[PDB]
Amino acid sequence: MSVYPKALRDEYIMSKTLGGEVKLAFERKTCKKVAIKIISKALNVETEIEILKKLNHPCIIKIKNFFDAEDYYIVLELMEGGELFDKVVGNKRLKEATCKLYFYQMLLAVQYLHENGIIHRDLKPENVLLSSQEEDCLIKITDFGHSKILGETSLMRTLCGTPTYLAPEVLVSVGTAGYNRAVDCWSLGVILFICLSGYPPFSEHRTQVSLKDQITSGKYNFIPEVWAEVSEKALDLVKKLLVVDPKARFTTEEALRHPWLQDEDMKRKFQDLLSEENESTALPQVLAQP
Amino acid sequence: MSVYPKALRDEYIMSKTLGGEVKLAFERKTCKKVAIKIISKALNVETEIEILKKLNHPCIIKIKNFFDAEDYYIVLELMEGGELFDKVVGNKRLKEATCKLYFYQMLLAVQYLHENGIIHRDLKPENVLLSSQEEDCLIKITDFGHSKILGETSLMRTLCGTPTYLAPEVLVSVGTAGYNRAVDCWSLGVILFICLSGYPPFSEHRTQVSLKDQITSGKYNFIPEVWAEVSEKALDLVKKLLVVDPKARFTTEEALRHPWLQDEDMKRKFQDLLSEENESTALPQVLAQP
Ligand SMILES: CC(=O)N1CCC(C(=O)Nc2ccc(C)cn2)CC1
Ligand SMILES: CC(=O)N1CCC(C(=O)Nc2ccc(C)cn2)CC1
Ligand SMILES: [Cl-]
Ligand SMILES: [Cl-]
Repeated sequence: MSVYPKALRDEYIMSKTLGGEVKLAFERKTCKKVAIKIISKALNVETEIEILKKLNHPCIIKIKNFFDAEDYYIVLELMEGGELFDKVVGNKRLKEATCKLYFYQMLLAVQYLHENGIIHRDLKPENVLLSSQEEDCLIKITDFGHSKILGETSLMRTLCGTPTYLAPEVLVSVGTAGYNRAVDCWSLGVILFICLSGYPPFSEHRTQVSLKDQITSGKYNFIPEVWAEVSEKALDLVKKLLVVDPKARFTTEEALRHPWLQDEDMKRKFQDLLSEENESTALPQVLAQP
Repeated sequence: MSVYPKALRDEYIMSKTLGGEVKLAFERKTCKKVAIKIISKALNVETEIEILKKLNHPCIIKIKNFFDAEDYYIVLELMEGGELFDKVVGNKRLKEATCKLYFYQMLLAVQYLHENGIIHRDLKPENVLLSSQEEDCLIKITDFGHSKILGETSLMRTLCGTPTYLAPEVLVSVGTAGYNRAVDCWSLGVILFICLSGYPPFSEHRTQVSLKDQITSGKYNFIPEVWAEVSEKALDLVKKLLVVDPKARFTTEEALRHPWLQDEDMKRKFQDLLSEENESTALPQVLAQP
């Protein structure tokens, strides 16, 4: 077989494989469970860690440690409920209220990413982790391997000069520049569609039109019998995220302002899950005195 | 004022400014002239040097040395005829035969770049250097600061998976992927237009239509009185490079196969300029013996 590097074994007791490969481990210092992501041997790994260290949001996975050996070892927090994929696999569908609670968190997470100049680019049910086995739980976005950092573009520098020698396709690209983040909103629309209905909107199963053609036209597979169980507001949101034009597509802010997300009961349940997890971390408070 | 770093002064005697800032210097070891490009203080500089060290073509400038101090110092070969810009500034126009000789070299240089996965992205008369004050001379492409290296794209990796969650604009982008190099061919068409005519094809002078609009429509300013002096073959080539669609636009290979470049006299003059410059470098030959 092979062995774990000495530096890792020093701080962690390695255990069972959880699914790159992810292993269960125990931090020796605390006796607490962690998840260790093993990445076989680089440029994406450098960016991934850098992104993970900068982010601080309750709906985004946190990096605990990192080891650079024969393979890369990213120590992450352990999520007991596993992937959202396992709750939707086959034709399993979540209760609409459960969809809302998880979707709201996904929007807050993606909104936080976009506010911080990060595009995930790989949002899918297998990259959404649940904090517990209970259906009302906190969710965390993970797997920042395909992610991209937004900064000052070469296009922005190109536009500071005279376009005497500049090609027309560069000038045509100015119309869409800065809409890259809209790929996350499309992905969010696909996750929401799956969660609400139990089936994917674009599939090669029981159809002639190519997957490519179903996507570029945005003609999702609508099954009325399945969707009758779902509210009009929920479907209206899916429809606004599954828009072909990335400039007309709903952003995370527009999705958060949508009537389907104006649910104080869902919001209170989320605030209740937050404070319950924070209860262990919470240091005493400097309180005002009259 | 300021001073040059000790490591540079050790090998070079710094002299007059030639124009970032470029200074004339003398290599102490050989007593030969060099040009030293001073870049004030990074990511483009790293890529520029890396590109320059890899390239070996007679129509591309060579890096001789590099110093990483308070500012970056790139030691390059000295070109005695200066920039092609100075031969075309105002309404100065080169003889058609001189255009051909210089253009042919620019095509060989750009073809070599494209074959080696490099896109220049900043081709213009000020980035073309002449080897001598004589009109029949060797030309060198310079200023690789805006250049881009072509490798395995994120798109190529994205297409290896199922597009269930993939946004339509990513799939739409597949049509044009890999045509980035065509920006150099557009720039070459603009340089050729200027060289042949003495005036730019797109200008804000004496017109109402915006520079952007003249470029995206590809409606260049054609002055028949100026172009009557020029051959139909030369204009036909300009027309094939100044094509709006980057997929229909002439590539360097198509431009090299164009009837205007099928001139053995021009080719012989280029081969004659090559061997004359190589004469000093030429080590003795291992010759066959019957
Ligand atoms: C069956 C079980 O005991 N599970 C379900 C799966 C779960 C799991 O892989 N979490 C996980 C995976 C990756 C990351 C980064 C975090 N957390 C552990 C508990
Ligand atoms: C007037 C004169 O003596 N010139 C014309 C200008 C010329 C010149 O700047 N070359 C140059 C500039 C940059 C680089 C990289 C190489 N080479 C030196 C000779
Ligand atoms: Cl081991
Ligand atoms: Cl000095």
